[PDB]
Amino acid sequence: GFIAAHAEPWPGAMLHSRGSTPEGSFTLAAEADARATIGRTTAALPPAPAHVWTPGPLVVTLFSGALVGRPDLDVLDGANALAIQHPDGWEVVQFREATLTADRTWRLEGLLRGQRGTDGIVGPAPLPAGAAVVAIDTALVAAGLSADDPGRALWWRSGPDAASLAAAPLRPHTFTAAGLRAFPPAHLRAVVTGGGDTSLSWVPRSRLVGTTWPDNGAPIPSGEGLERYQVTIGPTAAPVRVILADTPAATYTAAERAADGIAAPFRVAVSQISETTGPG
Amino acid sequence: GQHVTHNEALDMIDALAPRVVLSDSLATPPPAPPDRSAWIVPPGGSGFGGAGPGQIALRLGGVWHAITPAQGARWRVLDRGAAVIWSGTSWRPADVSLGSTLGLATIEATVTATGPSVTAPALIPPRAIVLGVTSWTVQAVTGATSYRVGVPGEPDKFGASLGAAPGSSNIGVVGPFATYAPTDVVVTAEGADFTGGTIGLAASVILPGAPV
Amino acid sequence: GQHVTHNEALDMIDALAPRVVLSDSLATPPPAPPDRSAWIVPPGGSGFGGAGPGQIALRLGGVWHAITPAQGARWRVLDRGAAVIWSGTSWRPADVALGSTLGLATIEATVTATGPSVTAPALIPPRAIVLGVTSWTVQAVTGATSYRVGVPGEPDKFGASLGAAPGSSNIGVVGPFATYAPTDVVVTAEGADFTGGTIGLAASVILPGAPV
Amino acid sequence: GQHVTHNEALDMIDALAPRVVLSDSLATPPPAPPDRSAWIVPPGGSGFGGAGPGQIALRLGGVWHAITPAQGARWRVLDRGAAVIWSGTSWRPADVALGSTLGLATIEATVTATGPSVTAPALIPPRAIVLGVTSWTVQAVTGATSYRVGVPGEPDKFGASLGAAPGSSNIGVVGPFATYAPTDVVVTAEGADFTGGTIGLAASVILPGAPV
Amino acid sequence: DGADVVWEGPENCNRYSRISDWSLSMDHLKNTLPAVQTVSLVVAWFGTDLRAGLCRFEPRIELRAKRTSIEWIAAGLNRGSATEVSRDENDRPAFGSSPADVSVVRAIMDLKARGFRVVLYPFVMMDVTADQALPSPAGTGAQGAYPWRGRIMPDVTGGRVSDQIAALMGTAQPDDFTAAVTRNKSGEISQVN
Repeated sequence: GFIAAHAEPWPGAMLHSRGSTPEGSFTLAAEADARATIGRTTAALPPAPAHVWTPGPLVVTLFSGALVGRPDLDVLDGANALAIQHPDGWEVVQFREATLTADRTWRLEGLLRGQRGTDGIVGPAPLPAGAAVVAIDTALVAAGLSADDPGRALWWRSGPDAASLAAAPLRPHTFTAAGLRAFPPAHLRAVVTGGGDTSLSWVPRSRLVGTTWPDNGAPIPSGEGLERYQVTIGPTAAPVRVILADTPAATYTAAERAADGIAAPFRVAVSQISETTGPG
Repeated sequence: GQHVTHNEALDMIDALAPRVVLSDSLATPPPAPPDRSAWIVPPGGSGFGGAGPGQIALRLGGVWHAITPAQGARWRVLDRGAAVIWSGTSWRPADVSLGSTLGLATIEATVTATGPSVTAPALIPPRAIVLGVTSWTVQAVTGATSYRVGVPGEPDKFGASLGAAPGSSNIGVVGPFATYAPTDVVVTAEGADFTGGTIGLAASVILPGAPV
Repeated sequence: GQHVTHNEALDMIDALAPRVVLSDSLATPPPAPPDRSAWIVPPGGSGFGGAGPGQIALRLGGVWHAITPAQGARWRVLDRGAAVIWSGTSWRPADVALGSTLGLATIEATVTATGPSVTAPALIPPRAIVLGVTSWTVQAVTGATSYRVGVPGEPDKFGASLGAAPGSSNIGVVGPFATYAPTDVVVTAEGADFTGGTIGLAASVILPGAPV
Repeated sequence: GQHVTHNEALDMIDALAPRVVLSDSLATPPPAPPDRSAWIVPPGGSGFGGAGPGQIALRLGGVWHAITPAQGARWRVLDRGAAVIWSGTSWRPADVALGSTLGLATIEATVTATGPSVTAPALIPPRAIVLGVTSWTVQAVTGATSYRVGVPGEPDKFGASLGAAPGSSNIGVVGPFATYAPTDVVVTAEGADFTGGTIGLAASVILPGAPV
Repeated sequence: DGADVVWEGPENCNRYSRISDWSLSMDHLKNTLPAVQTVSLVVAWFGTDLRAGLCRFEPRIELRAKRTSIEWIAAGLNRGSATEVSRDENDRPAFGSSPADVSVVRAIMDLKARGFRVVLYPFVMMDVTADQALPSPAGTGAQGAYPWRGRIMPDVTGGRVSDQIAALMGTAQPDDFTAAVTRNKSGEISQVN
C-alpha cells in the first residue's frame, strides 16, 4: 500500500503507523524520508488512447517539488510516471514530458495509457478535474503490510514522527493491489458468427508482468494467477448473459439470444474478474 | 514486440502511407496538428516541425516530428486542394482536383439499337460537363457500321465513327467541347441499320459546385 | 523486434503503398534501380523481373520484390508520365502529363459585393484552361437580383445571370470555351445595386504548366 | 507477428491504401464482395455495414470491415467511375468515368534546331486529345527571338511568339480546343536563327475514351 | 494564504524552542521576581479617531488572513470579519490585534496557581492612520497617525458632548454578548465564541 507523504515544510522522518482500531492503537508500519513530490490536477481528461502518446494538456500544480520534461525514451524504460488519484487503481501515466506553465503548474504531455491497465481505470471513468498526482519516488512507502491487512480499513496514522493521532492524520484505509491484478482488459477479439456465435477471444493481458508483446519469442505470461474475463452485454448494463471465462475463447450461442435479448454487434466490455481475487 | 510497441508501429505505418496533408505554407504550423495528420512544411518552414523545409510536420503525442517525404507517395495538399506527389527534390504538383466538388454522376442506359438510329436515353443535366459518352456494344448490331454517338443534331460532333462491333466498348469523347448545357446524346448507325444490336451508354456528367 | 524487423515493415509500406513507378517499359528491369524503387514489369517482360509481368517488382538493395499491386493504388510511370492505377485486376492509365502536369488552380475569390460592380481577384493563371468558374453567395446580396460573373468589361462571359440569393453556389461555367490566357474575373449586379452582399468564387483552372 | 498477425497488418495495408471502392448504393452489402476490395456502404445502409453507414466495408477473409474514412480519404468509386475523395465531412467527387482511361504515350523529344525553320516529329496519335503543347529549350538557340511552334503551315495554333532562348520553357495550352487529329508541331521561327540550339518539345498526349 | 495550509508559525512564540513565549516569559519573570504581583493584562483594544463619539471602540485583526484553528470575536468581530491592524510597517502600523477571547480566559487560568494575582486592565489604544489632519480632541478635532489614549474629547456640540460620550460607550448588557464557550477533547477551553 503506497503512502507518499506531502509534508508541509517539515524536516524529519515521517512516521506512518497503522492501527486497525478506530480509537488509534497504531503500530508502526512505515517511515517516510521527507515531503514526497506530489501534484494537484487542475484539469479533467477523457481517457487517452491506450499505448500511444496523447498530448492532452494536463495541468498539474505540484504540491511539492517540480516535474521534469524529458525524452520519451527514458519514459519508455520508465522515468516520467506519475500516479494520479483515481477510482480503483490510481492511474499512472508514462507521459513523455511535462511542460512548465507556472511555478507549480506543469503540463503533462504525450500521456501514455494502458500500461499495466493504466487505461483500465480510465475507460469507465474519465479523470476528475482535481486529483492527487504522485511521482514514483523513494519517499513512497509500500512495505510493512501483512497479507491480511488489504481489504480492511485499518486506520493509518499518516504524519510526522512527532505528530500522533489527530496530529498525524489517522485515516481508515484499505489497499487492493493484489485485487488490481490483470488490470489491462484481456485483448478482445469478439468474432460474431452465424447463430450469434460470438467468440469473445480474450488473450490474457497481465498487469504484474506488464502488457508484454511477444518479442524475439517472448510471449505474454500470466502472473495474475487465473482470470475469468467477463463479457458485458451491449443492450443492458447488467449483462443479460453473464459469462466470466477462465478460457480466453467464449463462443456465444443462438439460444441465449433467443431466450433473452442479445444484439448481434453488441458492445462487449471486458470486466477483468479474477479467480485469484475479484474484478481486477 | 517489447522493442517496438504495436502502437509505435502503427504510427510509423500511418505516416509512411501517403497522407493527404494541408500545406498552408506558414512559417509556423497550426497550433494543434492532429495525431496521424500533418501540415506540409514549405521551403523556409520554421518553428515546431520546422526540421527540414519541404518536409511534412506531423504531431504525434505532442511532438511534431517532421516526416521525411517519400518519393512516389502522394502527400496531396488539402489546403490548396492540390495533388502534390513528392518528386524527391520538390513538392511536384500532380493533377489537381474546391468547396464545390465537380461531381460525377454518370448516367447508364442500355438502349437496344433499333431501326436506323436511337437517341440515347442517358441524359446530360444542365450544368453537367461531358468528358465523354460510352457506346458499349452489348449485342452485335445487325448491319450497323458505326456508333455515331453525337450531341443531338450532330452525330459527327464527337465520336462520329466508333466501330459498332460486338464486344467493343466504343467510348467517344467530347474533348474540345465540354457540354455543360443539357444534351440528350443521339446515337445513329453510320448510314446503317441499328436493329439487332444493343448499346450500353454512360454519359459523363460533371457538376461543378457540388456539395461535399 | 527480431520477430518482425523494422525493415520488413518499412519495405512493406514502401512497396505496397502507391508509388510512382520508374518503369521504362523494358522487357528487363534495370540492373541497378534505386533503393525502394518500384518498377512494374511489362507484359512479355524477359530477363529479370521476378514479379510476373503485370506485377510490380520493387528493388530493395538489389532484391526485386514480387509484389502483387494493391487495388486502387496509383502507380504512375515516371517514364510515361501516365498515371497507371491498378484496379486489383488490370492496369489502367488514368486521366493525365507529357511534362505538363495539369494543376487545377483552386482559386477562391471572396469579394464583398459593393456599389454596382466589383472585380474578383481570381486572375486566371497564365496558360491555364478554365473548367468552371463557380460562384457562391457568401451573404445575401441586397438589391442585386442576380450575379453577373464574367471577365472585366463583360458581365456575360460565363454565368451571365446567376444568383445573388444567399448561400447560392450558382455556376458560371466557362464550359466548352476555356480562357487559357490570364484574365481577371468581374462580378456585377443584375440591373441593380451590388452593395450589402458577399460573393464567393470557385475558379477551377487546370494548367499544364509543370514538368514531369 | 503472433500478437498482431502479419495478416492483420496486410488487411490494414489494403484498408490504408486508396482503394477502388464500389458504390453500388445497396442498403444491404452484397453477399460476396471481392476480397481485398472495399464495397462502400451507402449512408443509411441497412443490415450489414451497419456500423458507420457511409463507411467502406472491405471484405477480408469474408469479413467486411467498415473503414472509417479520414480527411482527404480518396476512394475511387468503380460504379460512378469517379475518384471520390471523402473530405472528412462527407464524400467529395474529383473533377473528371465510363471506364474511359486517358492513355498517355511519352513524346518528349529534343529537337535539334538547325536553321530558322525546324520540324518537330511529335505527330499526335489519331483520336488523341491534346490538352496542351509542352515547350522547353534545351540548348541555346543562337540568333533566336521567337518560337513559332504549331501545326506546319499554321504555327499560330500554339504560341508563335514564344521567346526562343536557352533553357526557356514555353509550356502552354493550345487554346480551349484539344487536337484529337494527328499533327506535327513544326518549330518555325519569326526571323529567328535556330541554329546551334536544341528544343525540348512534347505535346500532352491524352487518349480519352479508351477502355481500361 | 499561499497554497494548502502549512501548520507552522506558532503564535505568541518567537522562541527557538517553539513553545509559546507566553508562560515561558512568566517562568523567567517568576524566577527573577519574588513578589509576582505584576499582572497587568493590558488588552490591545482598537479604537479609531481622536474625536469622541465619532470614534468607535471596535477591535480589528492582526492580519486579514493568517488563518488559525483558534478564532477571535471581540465585540462581535471575527477573525474573518475584521481588518488588519498589524501590517508590517512599510507605512502601515504594526499595532497588533486584540487577544482572542479564549486567550484571555486561558491567561487568567495560567496566571492563577502561579502565585500571580490576576488583575485585568482594560486598555484601548486608538491607532487611526494618517492622511487626515492633526489628531485633536477638540478645536480642530481632526485625526492623525497616532491618537493617545484618553486624549479623546467631544467637540461636535456642547449640548451633544453627553450624546457623543454615550455613542462612544454604547449601551452594553451581559446578555447582549453570548459566550459560546467550547471545550476541547482535553476539556480546556478550545474556542470561546
